[PDB]
Amino acid sequence: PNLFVALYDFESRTENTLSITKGEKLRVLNNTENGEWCEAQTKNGQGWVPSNYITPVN
Repeated sequence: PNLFVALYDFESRTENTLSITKGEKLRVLNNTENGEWCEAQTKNGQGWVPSNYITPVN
């Protein structure tokens, strides 16, 4: 899968993270070696989010 949707709201102010809202669509482009964080892209930009806060649309 390449297209995902946010499962839960996630908000962070740190650099490189991306804020996402439940139901918001996102494309995943990369992840950490530990798999706990995913690099997501939305209409708001690109940044890192918790990998267990998203789920495939497919």
